[PDB]
Amino acid sequence: AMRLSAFFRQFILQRKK
Repeated sequence: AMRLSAFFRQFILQRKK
C-alpha cells in the first residue's frame, strides 16, 4: 500500500518546500 513515490519533502513538506 505504497503510493508514496517521490516521497518526502514533497508531500509532507510540499507546503514548506
